Amino acid sequence: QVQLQQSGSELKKPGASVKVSCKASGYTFTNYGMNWVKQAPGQGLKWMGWINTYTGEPTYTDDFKGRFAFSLDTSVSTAYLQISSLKADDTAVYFCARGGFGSSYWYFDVWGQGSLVTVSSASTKGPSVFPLAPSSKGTAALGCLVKDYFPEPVTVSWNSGALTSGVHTFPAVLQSSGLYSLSSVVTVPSSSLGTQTYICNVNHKPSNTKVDKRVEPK
Amino acid sequence: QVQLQQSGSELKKPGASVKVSCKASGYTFTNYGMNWVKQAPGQGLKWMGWINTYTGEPTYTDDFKGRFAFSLDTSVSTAYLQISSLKADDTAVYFCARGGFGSSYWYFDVWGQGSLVTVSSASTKGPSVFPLAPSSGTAALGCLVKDYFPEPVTVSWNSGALTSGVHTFPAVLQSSGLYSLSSVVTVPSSSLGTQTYICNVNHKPSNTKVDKRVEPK
Amino acid sequence: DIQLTQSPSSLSASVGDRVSITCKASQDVSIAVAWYQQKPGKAPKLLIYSASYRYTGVPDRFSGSGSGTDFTLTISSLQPEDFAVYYCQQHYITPLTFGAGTKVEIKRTVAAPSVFIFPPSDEQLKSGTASVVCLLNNFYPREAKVQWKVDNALQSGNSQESVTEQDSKDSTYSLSSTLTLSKADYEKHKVYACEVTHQGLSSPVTKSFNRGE
Amino acid sequence: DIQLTQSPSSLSASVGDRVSITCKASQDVSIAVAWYQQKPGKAPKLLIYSASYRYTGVPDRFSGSGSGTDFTLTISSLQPEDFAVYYCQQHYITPLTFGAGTKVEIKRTVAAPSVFIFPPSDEQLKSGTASVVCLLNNFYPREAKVQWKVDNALQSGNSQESVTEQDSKDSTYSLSSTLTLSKADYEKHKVYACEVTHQGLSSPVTKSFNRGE
Amino acid sequence: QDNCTCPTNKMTVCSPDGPGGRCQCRALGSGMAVDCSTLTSKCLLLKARMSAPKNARTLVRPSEHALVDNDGLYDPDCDPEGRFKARQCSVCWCVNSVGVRRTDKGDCDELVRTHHILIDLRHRPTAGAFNHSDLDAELRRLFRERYRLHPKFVAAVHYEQPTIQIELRQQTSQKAAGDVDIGDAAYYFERDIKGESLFQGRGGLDLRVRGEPLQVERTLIYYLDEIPPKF
Amino acid sequence: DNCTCPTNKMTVCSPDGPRCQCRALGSGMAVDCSTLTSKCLLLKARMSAARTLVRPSEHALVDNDGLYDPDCDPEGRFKARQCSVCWCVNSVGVRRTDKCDELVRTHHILIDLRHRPTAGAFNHSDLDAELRRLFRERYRLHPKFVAAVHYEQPTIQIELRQQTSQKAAGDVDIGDAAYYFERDIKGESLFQGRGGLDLRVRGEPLQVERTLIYYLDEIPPKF
Ligand SMILES: *[C@@H]1O[C@H](CO)[C@@H](O[C@@H]2O[C@H](CO)[C@@H](O)[C@H](O)[C@H]2NC(C)=O)[C@H](O)[C@H]1NC(C)=O
Ligand SMILES: *[C@@H]1O[C@H](CO)[C@@H](O)[C@H](O)[C@H]1NC(C)=O
Ligand SMILES: OC[C@H]1O[C@H](O)[C@@H](O)[C@@H](O)[C@@H]1O
Repeated sequence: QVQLQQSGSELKKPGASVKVSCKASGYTFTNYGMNWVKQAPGQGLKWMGWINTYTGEPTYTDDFKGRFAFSLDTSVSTAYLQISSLKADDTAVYFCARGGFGSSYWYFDVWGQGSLVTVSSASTKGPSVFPLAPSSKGTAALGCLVKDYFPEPVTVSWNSGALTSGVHTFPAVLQSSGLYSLSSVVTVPSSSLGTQTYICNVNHKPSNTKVDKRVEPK
Repeated sequence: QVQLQQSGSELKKPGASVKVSCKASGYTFTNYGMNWVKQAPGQGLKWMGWINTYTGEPTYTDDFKGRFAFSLDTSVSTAYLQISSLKADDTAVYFCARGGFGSSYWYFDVWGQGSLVTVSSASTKGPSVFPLAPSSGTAALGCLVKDYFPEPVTVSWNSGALTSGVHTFPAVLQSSGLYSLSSVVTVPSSSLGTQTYICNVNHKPSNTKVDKRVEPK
Repeated sequence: DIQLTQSPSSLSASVGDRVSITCKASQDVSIAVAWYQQKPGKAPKLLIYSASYRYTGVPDRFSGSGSGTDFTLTISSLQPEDFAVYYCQQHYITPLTFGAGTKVEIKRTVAAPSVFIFPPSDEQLKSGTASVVCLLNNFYPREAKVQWKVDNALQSGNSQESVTEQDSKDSTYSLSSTLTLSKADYEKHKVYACEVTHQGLSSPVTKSFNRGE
Repeated sequence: DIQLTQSPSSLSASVGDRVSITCKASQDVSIAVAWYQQKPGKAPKLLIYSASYRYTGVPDRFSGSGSGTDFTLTISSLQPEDFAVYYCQQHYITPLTFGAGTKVEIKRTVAAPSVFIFPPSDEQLKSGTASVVCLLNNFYPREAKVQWKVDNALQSGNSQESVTEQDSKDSTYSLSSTLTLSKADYEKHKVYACEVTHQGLSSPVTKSFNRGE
Repeated sequence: QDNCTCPTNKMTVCSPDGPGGRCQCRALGSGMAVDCSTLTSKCLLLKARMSAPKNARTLVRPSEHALVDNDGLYDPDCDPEGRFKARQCSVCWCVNSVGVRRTDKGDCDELVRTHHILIDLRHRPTAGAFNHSDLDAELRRLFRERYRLHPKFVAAVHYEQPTIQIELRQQTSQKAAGDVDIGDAAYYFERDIKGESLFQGRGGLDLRVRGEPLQVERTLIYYLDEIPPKF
Repeated sequence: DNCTCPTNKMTVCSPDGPRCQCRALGSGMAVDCSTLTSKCLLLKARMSAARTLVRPSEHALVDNDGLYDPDCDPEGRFKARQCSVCWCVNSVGVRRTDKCDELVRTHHILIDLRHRPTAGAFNHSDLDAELRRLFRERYRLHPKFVAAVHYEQPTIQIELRQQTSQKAAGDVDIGDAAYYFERDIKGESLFQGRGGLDLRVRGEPLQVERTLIYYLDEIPPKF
């Protein structure tokens, strides 16, 4: 039952600090190094550095030093990642990953589940929901635009969950305003328009926003 | 926060087995040895042996071989003591205690709280409560609390209003395997005619509650 | 730092295919190269270390070869559970570094997108903003170009795209492109057009509308 | 095994006194002797190791000395929290072994016991057993002898004693001696007497009764 | 690394003062240009160690009249190819290819090759269990990856708990051009075991058998030459 | 319950005296089990003691002077001359001439240890106190014969000093203490029933990576 268990998701304002924990269990903590790996949304893995748990010494990289600090509490077999002066480009999942103390053991066999840290100056805000109405001109497409909410996630269903085939709810995009937006679309028979009703059900639990938007030909 | 936490009290019949655990926290378990120390009731300390947590190897003494076994689960930083073929003189508190891996570190700096293991063939039995009546300016009177198992009983006088001059003796284990104690109190002999004296005896294992009036005969 | 050039950045393969992914190091790294697999939302899993050593429990179809600067991860017969992102890593010297990743995706036949354009709703316009949405539905492969024209002027910098993961039933992608303008800018122009280039289309497809029709 | 001869088995002292406890090892153990304190119901606490090294956090009024076979624990100015049992231990070789312990108790002036004898109750008699109880109340020091005679015959092997810990208010002890006989044996005899010897008594004290009086 | 390093030889000074500003590292105490992708010869490494500027601070130095259980250390003479010169000296002796004295001390027609090396390691007894198969695979991996020794030159691994043995064998005729010499791998391995990596940026040897670390308590190294020593 | 020899595990013990009697392996000499055994007799034991472990060739070279089975006198000291090829040795058995009127004593020993870097802090005060405790308790060396302890992380030095005039009858010799310590550091306790050295400093278990030992004689070597 060799395991690394990390702390949960974090949401911080620019300029704030965060401390991510990585608790080892099932093995002797000071027999292994602890490595920190960043993965920004949609991006690859980046090694931030590591801490030698036997000597207590951290090693930073050029890109992660200064306002990044690796520390330990060996009495509770835990490694910590502290990031100060947070900025939006710190938004990422941070993994801890176990390795050895020399290069023939500097590959990572046991990983934490990752801790998502999101940095934003945005305040909680529920979405506005707008129809993507089916064209008046076979197969039609229609949708709901779910604009300007924070934080993630929103969920979208159609006709209270009765309509699932052909639905695509897109991943949200972060807008330059700092608010998220997504669309959910569905393709249906052209002949069903006006004889079948279409309603998108949008839930944003952080703001307790619940919208049902009928989508009709204009 | 360096600590050793042991399992609770145990009550076993002769011939049975028991396993006592000792969970370490706050330090690296495999950097220290774990020692087992016996303390029989009213007696001193006897070292049973130890287990090397780094190699896993136990070392026993001549008196604790065969039906004693030290074991470990390093994945949960726990040491265990198992005793099989239990007999009555295994009744004792068993401590685990941390030390090093050679003799210049075989003093014990951190100890568990102890686990009491009682070995008896007796069955649960509530006490009989007999008056120690004041003899026909200070009088003594009391209650004899006889033939109960297991420990403890509690005794109060006049529901806790009388505490001055009360002595409740430690229990003795009789040859029957049942325990007995007395509780006594000295009072003004002038008070025997007017003050009522009741010993309140509680033996929770048997749900026995007795209020015994103690009066001159 | 030792740079790892991992190729290809993506590949489409069928169950049963032999898949090879290469990792070129910018200097000699002995045999000190590891490979990881990562699925969505999960930590990476170690496959191979020291270029060819399988980690405990890793199936026989994964193997690794190479030394010096050129390394290869081979999946001898791709299985349904192997569509994932793979990363190489060098463990020759500190700082440890990673390749940019290879996404292994499911091959299927080419499918052109169905294309749809959506004007902003009147309700949104009241709010001071116009969002125009172009939808590309159920296409394969992923590569697609979507360009916006507003009164025939090519737009740059004012659109964002979003793409689904391969559909679990038909293995296609769907994509939206959203053009965002202020109300005032939106009402300065009449014709809104999105043009879609995709290899399943013999010619690029335009969908368009006139503001206010 | 190395035997440790620890002396005295008990001592009485006042707050502020200098207290010395010795430990004699049956062979040379270099400086490998540790000392522990133990309070009722608690684990022992390490005070001193390697004869003279004070363990972290131990008050500096505890000190240790000695080498070879003879060792001494000294408490330079005894404090109320120091009334306890002390043990020496050798840590020269396995098996690790302990001295038998020294109880450090509170000194007070001599107090003779008040002595009381209690016949068995009629209620107990009808159940088949007779317990006769002799009570020694509030005496100091602990050393006390209690002897039973039944029709002037000294009893052996049929009594059990129990003693309290020092009283929290007056630092005395109390003690009970219980003589247990079958009802049949009890009714074979008339005079029951307990005789108490204690240094606060000029002469031994007898309490007695006639059965059925 | 942001600046130049020499992964196979930390006993170097590296400058971006090479052709086109490329990195160049030179050996301390000799000045020989060093190939930082292969092991440096033992002779040149010994010269670098002897040249090392120690600051004793409060440590004391052994007296010049003090005896040791060893033959003593010295700054060796190396040939232009980095090999030990056959003769080392005002008193002189012949050495084999690993720099060990193989004649009596006097006042040397060839450099006798050391072709077999036995490394005997006793590790601290541990609860973690492993067998010969595990140990053999792991040491072969470490010799190939860390020391860049071809596994064909690891002739054998032996294990009787808690003693590990590694046998290195290598005839000159078996060496392709540029192959690492067992004498150099053995020396880097020896220094790693004593907690002094000669690498730059590769951490310690950190030997593990099942990811479980081993602590070496005692090291013995035996050198067998192509002709017997002449005492 | 049986006879043991706490200061010398290289013995066989039997209850044969008037009483436990322990005899040294490889010589049979009776051993005083309350004090350290002479290095000379311990070397004879070691040399008088393989499964799949291979033995080195008789022609193999080593980076030391070579191990040998020494000649000891009836008090267990090295005989001054050791031998075809002969040489003089000092009291720790090291050769001090080239290949013998007296046995020259080694009166100063420098022990240089390098420890593995470790997270637990300690300083010279901690090391000095602990090493002095261990040399008195484990190695039975009187306190005055540890002359100095030095520390420059991660190197520890211990200087032992014991002039002939200052060594009382029965005192443990610094040369025997140093040998027992050297073997303990290499994971071979010569004691029976005392576990390992298990060095810990301010509570931190330490791992020694490298040991060097220098011997200085009351008369200089004649080479
Ligand atoms: C080495 O560290 C020790 C332990 O922390 C220091 O000892 C403390 O020193 C101060 C000042 O002398 C005392 O008040 C403390 O009581 C000491 N504590 C202990 C546990 O000994 C010591 O000063 C340090 N020495 C140096 C030279 O840095
Ligand atoms: C050695 O142990 C490993 C791991 O438990 C096992 O797979 C292997 O078969 C063993 N080999 C031999 C030869 O016993
Ligand atoms: O091989 C490892 C094995 O060796 C011995 O048998 C003991 O020390 C065990 O505790 C240990 O697990």
